[PDB]
Amino acid sequence: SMTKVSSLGYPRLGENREWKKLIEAYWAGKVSKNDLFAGAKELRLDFLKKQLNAGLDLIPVGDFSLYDHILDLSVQFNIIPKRFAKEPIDIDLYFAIARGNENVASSMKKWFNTNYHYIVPEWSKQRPKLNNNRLLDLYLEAREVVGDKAKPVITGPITYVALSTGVEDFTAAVKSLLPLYKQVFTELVKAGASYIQVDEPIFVTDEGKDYLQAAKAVYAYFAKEVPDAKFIFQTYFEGLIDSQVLSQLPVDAFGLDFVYGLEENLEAIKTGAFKGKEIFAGVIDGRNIWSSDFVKTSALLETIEEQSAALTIQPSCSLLHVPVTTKNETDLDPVLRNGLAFADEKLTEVKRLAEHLDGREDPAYDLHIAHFDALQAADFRNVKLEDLSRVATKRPSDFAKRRDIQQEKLHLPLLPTTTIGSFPQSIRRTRAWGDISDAEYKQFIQAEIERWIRIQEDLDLDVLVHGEFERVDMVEFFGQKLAGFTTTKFGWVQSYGSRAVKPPIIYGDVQHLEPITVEETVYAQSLTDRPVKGMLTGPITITNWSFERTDIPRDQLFNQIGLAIKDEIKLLENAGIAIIQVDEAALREGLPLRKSKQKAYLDDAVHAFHIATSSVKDETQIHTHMCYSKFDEIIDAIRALDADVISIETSRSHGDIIESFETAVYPLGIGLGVYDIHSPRVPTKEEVVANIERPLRQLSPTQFWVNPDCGLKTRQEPETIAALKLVAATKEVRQKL
Ligand SMILES: [Zn+2]
Repeated sequence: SMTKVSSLGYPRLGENREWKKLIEAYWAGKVSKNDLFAGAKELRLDFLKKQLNAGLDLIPVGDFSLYDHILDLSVQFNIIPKRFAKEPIDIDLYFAIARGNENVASSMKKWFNTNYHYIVPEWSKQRPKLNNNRLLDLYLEAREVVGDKAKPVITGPITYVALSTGVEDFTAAVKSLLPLYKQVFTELVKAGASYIQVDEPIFVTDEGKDYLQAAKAVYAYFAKEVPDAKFIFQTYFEGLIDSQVLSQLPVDAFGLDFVYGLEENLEAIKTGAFKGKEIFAGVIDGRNIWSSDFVKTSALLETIEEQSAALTIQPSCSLLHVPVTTKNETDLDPVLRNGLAFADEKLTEVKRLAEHLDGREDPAYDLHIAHFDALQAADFRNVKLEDLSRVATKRPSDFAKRRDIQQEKLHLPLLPTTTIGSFPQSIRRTRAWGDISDAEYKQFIQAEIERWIRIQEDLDLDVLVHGEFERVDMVEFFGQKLAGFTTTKFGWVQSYGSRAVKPPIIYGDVQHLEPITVEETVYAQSLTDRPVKGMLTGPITITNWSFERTDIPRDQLFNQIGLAIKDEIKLLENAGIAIIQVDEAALREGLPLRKSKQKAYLDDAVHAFHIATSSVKDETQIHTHMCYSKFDEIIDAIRALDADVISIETSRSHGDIIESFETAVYPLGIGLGVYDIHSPRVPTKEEVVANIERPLRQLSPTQFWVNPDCGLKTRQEPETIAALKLVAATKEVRQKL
């Protein structure tokens, strides 16, 4: 009949990141409060109009923020860090919590498994109370533009509390918030609201299973206290846990993710559990950038419609997690661009899906399938790659046998010193080549490489790196020369505060075509007698940082990339580079939300790592760096990698992170990060030696390397040089044998 379409949220950035410019200009004291709010109002009415014109029946209002949607609630609900208690509650206090001012900023955490970061609330003695009418104002504003189509959105109490810190008693904290939400909801209804989106994504997670009863209590409360509201129990990022129980919640509608929770939610509904309820079906991928598979999606929608009292079509999650629009991506090949969909294009998609379901005829529907079909048939999605059956997935010799061979070639001292690869980048001004001969740019880079070689040689580091001055991003630097990769001109996505990323797109089969890092590495090696490490990026980081294809399985993509890394590695080795390092920084973000699904992921990663590194000679030393804190869960996978040396970050834990390696009696090489690289502070000589010796408690000294926690690209040069000089701390422990 008449199928509604909606959306959970929308980006704040604006087509050209004007949002970013506005607020960064405000912090710099370059924008008055008046222009700040007016600027933000312009953006909001703009976004509301786009969504209106797209045909949405329920338009999300409330998710727009000047920094973070969790921070919004903290300030609105009076959950203000103790240290900020005496400050007037206004926009300046708001940004002080987000950024610090006397007082440090609140901490941020990853928003579930996305690349977005929220601001962690800090609970204490102060009682919750409504400090403003943030959401009501936004609602009434929206009404003037879109009318009864305005749908207020907000993060629910249960998720909010679970995402917080300092909470002593979970249920008491939740309960204290109920009256606030009640008034908020009551006012909204009085102002004309009917449907209200209430985000409880905590109920797609393992931790969620602890809060099933709270959910029943909390939402029985709302149904009783605000009977006229049509609540949408909104979830996303995975399937609904304990669907059979949660489906009994006294709400008018459930928001289910059929993109990242397809199997679980599809079986949840096949049960007929939602037959008497309305389903908000998240059928459009809200955190990837591919035009929908219409045949697949529409078929799924029919199945959902038959198993519900009512259906509203929307994306799987807020459009916050994708770029704004493809309309100005003019560098793209038409067949690709026509098969791409960013936020704005998804609004159009959701509308067309609803009209097809209602039996309306639209030429755009089949045309969309035509463009989709053209993409799948593109030559770049049909590249003939290397036959994997002829690729080594294990090295000819075991760790033991390789260690001697490598030791006999390298003759490295006990507790060798080295760095993770990157040095401070002063030049970004030079990189303006704008226009400037490639020869000048290269001469410039090579000059800076030689300079840090001498530095390293004077610090007396045992294994040198070139500095990666030529690299602005550890992922895009590789995708630039790999087939199947592309970059966008304007595809920015907010990560935290005013910071945003422009992820590369993996649109076709990945294939190594030309040397990517060889020139710089070889040149560094030609300047010193000391071993120079090669630095590459692994499949985990590459796929996690990029927008990957969804038309092939994770493992297939991973293996493709592995082959590419193998090919690069072969070039490096042929050119005489004897120590090669594979960098992985996104394991924390790449690891699936559900524990039960994490092994298959790690398995895939381990295999792709073997594909990449098993074709080197036994004398070639393979290192891998992994940005990670907790190793207790994945130590099996790590041993499985069979890396000659894995460099880990221990400084923050004073080496206690070695624990998991101790219990597992890890036999392979380990690099000990003994200095926090994210702090401008220069560690003490005693602070470092103690950090090195802790891991020497049980495991043999012959297994360890000494190095900073991570790359030094973020740090300044002076503190870096001093911090590295450290080598003395290493030389000290070596002295006392
Ligand atoms: Zn790291």
